[PDB]
Amino acid sequence: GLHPAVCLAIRVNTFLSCSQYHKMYRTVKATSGRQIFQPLHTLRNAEKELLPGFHQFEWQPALKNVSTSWDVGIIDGLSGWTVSVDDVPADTISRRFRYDVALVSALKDLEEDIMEGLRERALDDSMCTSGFTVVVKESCDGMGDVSEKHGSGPAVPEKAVRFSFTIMSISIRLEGEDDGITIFQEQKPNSELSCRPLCLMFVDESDHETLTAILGPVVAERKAMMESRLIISVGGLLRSFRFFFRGTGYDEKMVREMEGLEASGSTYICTLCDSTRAEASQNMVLHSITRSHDENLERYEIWRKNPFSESADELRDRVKGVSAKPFMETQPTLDALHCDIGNATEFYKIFQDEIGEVYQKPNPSREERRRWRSTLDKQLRKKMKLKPVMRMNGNYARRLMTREAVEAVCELVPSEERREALLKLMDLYLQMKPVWRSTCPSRDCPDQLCQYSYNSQQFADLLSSMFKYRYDGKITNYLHKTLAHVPEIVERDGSIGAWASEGNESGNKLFRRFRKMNARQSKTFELEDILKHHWLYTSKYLQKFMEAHK
Amino acid sequence: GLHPAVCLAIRVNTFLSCSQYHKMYRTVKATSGRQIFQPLHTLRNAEKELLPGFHQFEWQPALKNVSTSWDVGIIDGLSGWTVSVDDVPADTISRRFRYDVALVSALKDLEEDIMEGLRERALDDSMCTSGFTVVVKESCDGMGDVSEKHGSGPAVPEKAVRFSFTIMSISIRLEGEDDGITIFQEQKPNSELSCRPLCLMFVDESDHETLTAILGPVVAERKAMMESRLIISVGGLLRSFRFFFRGTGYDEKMVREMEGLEASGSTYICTLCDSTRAEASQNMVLHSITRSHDENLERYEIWRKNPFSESADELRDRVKGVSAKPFMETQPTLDALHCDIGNATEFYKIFQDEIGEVYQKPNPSREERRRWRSTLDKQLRKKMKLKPVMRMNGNYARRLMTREAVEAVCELVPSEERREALLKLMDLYLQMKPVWRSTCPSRDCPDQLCQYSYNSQQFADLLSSMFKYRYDGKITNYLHKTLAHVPEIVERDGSIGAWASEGNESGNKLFRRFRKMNARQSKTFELEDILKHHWLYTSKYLQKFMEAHK
Amino acid sequence: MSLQPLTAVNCGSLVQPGFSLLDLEGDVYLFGQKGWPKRSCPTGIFGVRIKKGELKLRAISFSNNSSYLPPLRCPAIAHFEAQDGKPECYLIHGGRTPNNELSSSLYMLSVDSRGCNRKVTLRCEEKELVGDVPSARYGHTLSVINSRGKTACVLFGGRSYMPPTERTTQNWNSVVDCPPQVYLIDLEFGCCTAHTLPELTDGQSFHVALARQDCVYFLGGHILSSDCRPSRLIRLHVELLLGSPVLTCTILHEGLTITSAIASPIGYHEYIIFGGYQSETQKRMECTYVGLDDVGVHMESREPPQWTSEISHSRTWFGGSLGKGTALVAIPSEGNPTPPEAYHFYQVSFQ
Amino acid sequence: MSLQPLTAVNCGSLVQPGFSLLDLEGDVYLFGQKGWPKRSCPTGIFGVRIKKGELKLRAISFSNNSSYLPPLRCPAIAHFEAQDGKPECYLIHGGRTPNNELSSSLYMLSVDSRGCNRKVTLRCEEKELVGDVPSARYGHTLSVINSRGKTACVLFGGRSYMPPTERTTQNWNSVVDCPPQVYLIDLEFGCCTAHTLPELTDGQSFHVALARQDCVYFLGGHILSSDCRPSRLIRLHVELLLGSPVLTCTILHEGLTITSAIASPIGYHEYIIFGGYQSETQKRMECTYVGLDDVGVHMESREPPQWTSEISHSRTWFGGSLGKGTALVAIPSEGNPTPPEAYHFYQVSFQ
DNA sequence: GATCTGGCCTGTCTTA
DNA sequence: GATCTGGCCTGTCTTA
DNA sequence: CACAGTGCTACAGAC
DNA sequence: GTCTGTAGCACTGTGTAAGACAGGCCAGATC
DNA sequence: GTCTGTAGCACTGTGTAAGACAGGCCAGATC
DNA sequence: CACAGTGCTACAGAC
Ligand SMILES: [Ca+2]
Ligand SMILES: [Ca+2]
Ligand SMILES: [Ca+2]
Ligand SMILES: [Ca+2]
Ligand SMILES: [Zn+2]
Ligand SMILES: [Zn+2]
Repeated sequence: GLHPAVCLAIRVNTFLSCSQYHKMYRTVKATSGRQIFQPLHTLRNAEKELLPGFHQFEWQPALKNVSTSWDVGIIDGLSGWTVSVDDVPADTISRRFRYDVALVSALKDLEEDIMEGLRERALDDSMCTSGFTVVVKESCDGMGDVSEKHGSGPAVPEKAVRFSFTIMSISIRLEGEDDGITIFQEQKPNSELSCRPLCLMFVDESDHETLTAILGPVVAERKAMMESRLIISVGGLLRSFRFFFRGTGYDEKMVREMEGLEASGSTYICTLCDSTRAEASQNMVLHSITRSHDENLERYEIWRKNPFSESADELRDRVKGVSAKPFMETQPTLDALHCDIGNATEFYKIFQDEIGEVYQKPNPSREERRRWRSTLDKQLRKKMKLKPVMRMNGNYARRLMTREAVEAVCELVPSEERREALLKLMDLYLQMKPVWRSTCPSRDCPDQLCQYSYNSQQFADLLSSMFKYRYDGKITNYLHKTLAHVPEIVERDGSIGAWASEGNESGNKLFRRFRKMNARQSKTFELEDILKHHWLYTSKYLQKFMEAHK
Repeated sequence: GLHPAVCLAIRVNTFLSCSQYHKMYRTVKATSGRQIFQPLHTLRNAEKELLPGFHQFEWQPALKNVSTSWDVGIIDGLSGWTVSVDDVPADTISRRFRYDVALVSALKDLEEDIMEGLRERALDDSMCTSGFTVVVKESCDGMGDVSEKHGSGPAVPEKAVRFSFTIMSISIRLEGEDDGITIFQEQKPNSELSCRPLCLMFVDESDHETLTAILGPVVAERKAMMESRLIISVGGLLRSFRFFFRGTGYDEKMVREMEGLEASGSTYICTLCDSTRAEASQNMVLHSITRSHDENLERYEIWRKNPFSESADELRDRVKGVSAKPFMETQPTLDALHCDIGNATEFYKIFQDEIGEVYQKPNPSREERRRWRSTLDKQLRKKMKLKPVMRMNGNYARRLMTREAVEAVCELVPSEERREALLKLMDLYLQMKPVWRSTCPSRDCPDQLCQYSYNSQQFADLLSSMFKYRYDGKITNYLHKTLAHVPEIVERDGSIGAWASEGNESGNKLFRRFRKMNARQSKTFELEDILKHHWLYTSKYLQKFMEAHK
Repeated sequence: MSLQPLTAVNCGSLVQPGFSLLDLEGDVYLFGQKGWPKRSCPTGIFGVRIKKGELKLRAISFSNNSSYLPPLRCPAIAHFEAQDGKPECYLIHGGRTPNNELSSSLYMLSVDSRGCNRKVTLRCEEKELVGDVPSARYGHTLSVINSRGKTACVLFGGRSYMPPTERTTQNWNSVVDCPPQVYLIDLEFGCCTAHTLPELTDGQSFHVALARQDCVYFLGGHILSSDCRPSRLIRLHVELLLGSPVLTCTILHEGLTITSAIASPIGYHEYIIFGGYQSETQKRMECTYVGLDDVGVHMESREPPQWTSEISHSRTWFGGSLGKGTALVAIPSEGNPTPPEAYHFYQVSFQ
Repeated sequence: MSLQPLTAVNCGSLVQPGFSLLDLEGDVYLFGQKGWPKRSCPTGIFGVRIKKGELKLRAISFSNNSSYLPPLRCPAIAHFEAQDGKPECYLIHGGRTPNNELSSSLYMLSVDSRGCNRKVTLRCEEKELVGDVPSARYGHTLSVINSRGKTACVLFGGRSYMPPTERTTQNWNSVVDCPPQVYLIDLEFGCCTAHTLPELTDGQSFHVALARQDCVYFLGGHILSSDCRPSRLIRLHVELLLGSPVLTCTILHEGLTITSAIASPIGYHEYIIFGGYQSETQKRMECTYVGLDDVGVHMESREPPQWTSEISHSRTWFGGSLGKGTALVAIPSEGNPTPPEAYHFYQVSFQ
């Protein structure tokens, strides 16, 4: 027949229901068998290797306020809620891996590609085992409209929050000098195939209470983890890794939550900057990134202690929009996806107002505005082959901003100066878009990158000149973020799109197909099973078997 | 090495995507292969047999207004709409099999089971081959919230209508003498495993113009087909079938809307009877089924032609509320599923009113309405382990109907004789339910069947006794239908609920998965390949292989 | 020459892509509606009142002695003017039933009573047709004519479903232009004479007919055989004598190419053709003026009301004439979720 | 005795299962909004007004002098009445914030200015505490005592999170009763003394404290170690004598078994205890009246208002006392689609 | 002044 | 008579 | 410059 | 000269509910 | 004495938008 | 008395 690993991957990775699989096994076995596939209890017994709580490890130095037991599998994330009626309810169900263990397993799964990258380097083996550096992109994103199960309890809200990480790179430093030396780098970080779920909850993003209860332990894990280095026995030899954690993958509403910022249409628009709406309307293209964790924490202590007995209206100016204590650090970085969606829906709005003559007659009614939307969408479908939309998905946001789509909505606006204007605007946008959305603009799109600031300059000048009526005292968060802090970001990182929300976000699709086909399904067990099965979906060891060396 | 048929059954029966499948084939073939599974192109010419437009057949006498070509496969159901701008636009995509061809393929696929039934009977197979009778339950039910695709054209509504059938039985009569003689009888008609799609459309149920344009051809071949008997070459010999078409699976609204009735809450409740609302208030258990196709047709010709020249009110009284010409013929029978849901929601409302004291204070405030809902659903979660619903699925109807579920509510109502009364009611209901739910009560549950009239009498008396305030001039359609015409139709069809909408409806779940896993995916081809792939899911030939013979 | 944007107020689910507008005795009633009539107004015919931009639809109730009508889609309307003994008539035949069929029966619809407060009962009367009956058809045209001095009627055009012998469930929904024979229908009695046309070697549809003084002008319409939209206009002239209603005809050199046109009367006999489709894609914007005199038809283009870019870009449009040089148009609309109103409206007027 | 339903009008999303009502100078102010304060009302505190069944929440505004407070969930409130220097104070300590940590910092909340129009500004003064600090804890209680004639405060009870040795990210979210050492906090200065007594074997939680005239009676709380709900009532008697605050205690024969009780003052020192709970499963319906005097505390049950079947059947319930023998109770409500308002309310009143 | 009939709002019911 | 605050209600915006 | 598909048709490569 | 695997083709599904701010003005307390 | 297949366990997903009828009453037009 | 699952654990049967 075949080895149970190949069998397992050929189950996990083609999405076969266990009962579906076993159905097939019985069939191939009975008819002309000489059974090929391996039975279920021997896949399950081939399983325990790939999940966490298996490979032994040790941390130097020992981790702060964390158990030293390395065998722990899927843990109910409630994490000791005493469920006393007298206290806050235990309502929410969750399951999570103990973060460090999820890590070492995730990573020892890369032992293959790390040793093969090491041999590509032709690098020394016995020497320089310990100088490693590991960079982990983590992401947390919520999901609504999830029905629930009748079940025995406890009562729980509809919406579900999926906290996940992915290993972006791993590199080496020793002996010294030599920058640091990449070994492994995720080739398609936006694939579902690489995103590792860690915590699964049923929670609404809105309630902060249970979100911080269940993600609290996780944070103490990272924070207590940064200082230590991990010691893993791999390729026969124990080796010490340093982990550098960048949370890059959040939507801004949730960034604003985790950092105590007021949200999301607030006068203080920038997560990374202190400018108000008006001051960001005046000078668009010139800004300097300030906001980060440590200063947000000191900022809150000012808002609370308030040593200058200053009044609220003005106090909020002095702390510059921080009303709450941030419970997590996220790197000061933009998200690519909702940037693309935010700008796309913007130009959808400008087009719409531009059909009708907005700047001649400044005060349109509900009805002319609804009618403008009707001719706009009718035209887009008629030529660009794009149906009208409920909400702007980034996929309609990619077919919306192209020169073709603009030139199909150029036919609409009678004024021949305006066609010039919005047409040239859109070309400015296509010139600056790849800058943030490509993986490493330093290579793929260098000449757009070097021209970005100047390019955004003609853009903002073009808005504040011709379109000003719409931009005078109001600018979307994203236009500002994208016309201001991107050169600074790619200088600091070098990449934006690679850190985008996709891999978290896109993985939600899997979650839905795992709450239906591979669920248990009852309230108690079922998160455990979605989570396990996710972890397998996303492991490399299985996916290596896909090509089968072509 | 599997036979390509067996492999194909593995594919469509375990829901494997072509690309998912071919993934599996490549993987098993590369590792240890010795490839087992058969390649794609050999499956694609493997099922040419199992689809329609393959086996040769002919009708005698030759069918009216239908072509004689038997090779026609999936046809675009627009069926020659000239799609000129000037005419009524063609906004709908559809695909359908030519009905007769779909039939002979269904039956040529039952060839196996009818030959093994004929042998089991020890009825000589070669002799007495011409006297067969085939009874086909057809069902048509629509589905909302199906998102359109960007695509090219044409513009099409969201809602989608799935028109199907299933072969209930096939039997024999000749030489003469005895009755007719069952051979094959569907053992689980309510399985989605046997529901054969025929016509797939994107149409809103509401617009009649398009629904009748597309289903118009289909009906014409039914009513041209009832007359002529079929000739198939099966078991080696030429044999002839009569077809008896029962449409039983329509839900109430659509029955009414294809029958020209006034839906759904109109004064004339019974689809099978002429009773008005208040007339069916006073008298309940005594009714006689009248409404039938030819009668509604003549009744329209009266409503239109109008020889007696009554005013609108009196005219609508004289035709008992037939305002429109029905086109399709539909059997006078009662759907089981929506009956179950309609009764459950009525008792849900009675509970709500017994939580509060409705008959003590007749005019309840709205705030207390909501308050009663909230304590009721609190109760049903604490006991019975149920969670509130917006629209009530029948599965919450099966947990609500039981007596021990009435027990958690009996604890809510302070009054003692009420608490006894509704408990008694619910036991009356459990006693009469199996009659119309079970497949064949003539055997499975005879004593409930014989006692049903007396049992319903008991019930309605109880209603008009303690509940009259709720029932004075108003009775839900299904309560009336179920307390009035059930004993009659069970005597007539012999059984009910075997004829339920269930076997159609369930299949909708497949239409959702088959529009994602196995869709093409683009507007043009998408219905074509869902429909094909559905048909293959339905075929017996494959499911036989998937049994693996114990 | 201008257009006011119109709100459909409540209940814009009624209007449908073909429909008809009956202007008789002041107010105009809409006719035909999506699907079968609903109990809200079972008659199927609504009064239309347009006030301060609002388009309001009202239920109309028939007289006890009248037949009830199916909501036809695209019938041939002929508005028969006041004279002995009984004005005012609308001859409706025969359209397409919402349950999809062609009805070959001819209705005479008219006014009965009012108000007592602003309510008009109407009466519908089927007419038995002695014949030699017209084949059931749609998009054909029908018009009233008076000769010396008696009055008869002229029916021609339209399509019909494939011949019932040749109609296959795959070709069922196909449709062909019915043959080119005119039917002279006396209003009473029910005698329908079918007449061949040496000049018309083809049938057509959607051809707007304008009838004055015992002569009937058929403006260009879509022919389905060669798929051409003839510029040639076709006039005919009907001779009613005892007892033979012999019929002549003639071709006119040059005329407008139009399909599904809206003829809105203005002057005595001067209608403006309001437009329709010129080709299978492009829709005629130009608004055109038509007088009819015994010399011939006098045709002058007129400066069309400037169209909002929405209707200038609309895939399709339709409407009807409220008469008095006033008319209504309707633009399908998209969005998400549903508007709900599938149609925006606009009101156009002359002078 | 009576209760009547309350509609929460707009903005019922503010209330969370623990919360606190501050009754001072007439109107009472809700405290401990759900989540972090929204810039609709950044202060965090709401005046509440109940008029004709409607429960309206108004946005308070702090004085510039004040520190701003996080929305603590389940703190120890001790109302300190009016006397020199600066009446009248609500001592809030320390609860737990909308992130999960325990404040362990005492705040003093007072009224400031009015109106102009029905407006009340407040001021929050956090006070530094040197010691011998109280361990960060929640659900403990705090009370105001005056011995000859100096006024000090008594702080005891409550859970806290597991100490940072046994603290583990799998047990991180567990709690435990913090040890039984009363803390005497002078209002000013910030000196916190920690004493322990042999009579107190264990720590409690949610134990309702009553305080009059240098004596403090703790009703039975909920002990987490042995999971009992003591029917032992606890009393202690402190007197402050230069330079030590000497302290004594006694157990009582009989005390109530209820946790999470609502004490609504009615008389001079007489309160009506509603009670949250008899046992872990089953909530207390019974209503009780509790007076206290120098001899001792005297208990009399009074007939509880007849509860609608909803609140009699609700698994959990909470609230606060508006004072003046008037109080509020709150019932979670399951419904679909979401109400959205999560909590029905009822107003209850004595005599 | 004061009907009538609509018209909408509200109101609920009954189906999906 | 006429403020001020609070009110909703609306009229928007921006993010999801 | 998201990414893994989604089935079928042609169009090349393989004994 | 059949068999076999892969690129064309156009397109999906996962991105989904709240809050902030500004102006009006009517209600209602304060004098 | 390991290996293997099947029944316990509780529960899902497909049942998801319109219309009818009743009473009041304000608007609004005759008269 | 819908019906095919949904994964795991015990509990029997098989060389
Ligand atoms: Ca989100
Ligand atoms: Ca999401
Ligand atoms: Ca339906
Ligand atoms: Ca359905
Ligand atoms: Zn900024
Ligand atoms: Zn009946």
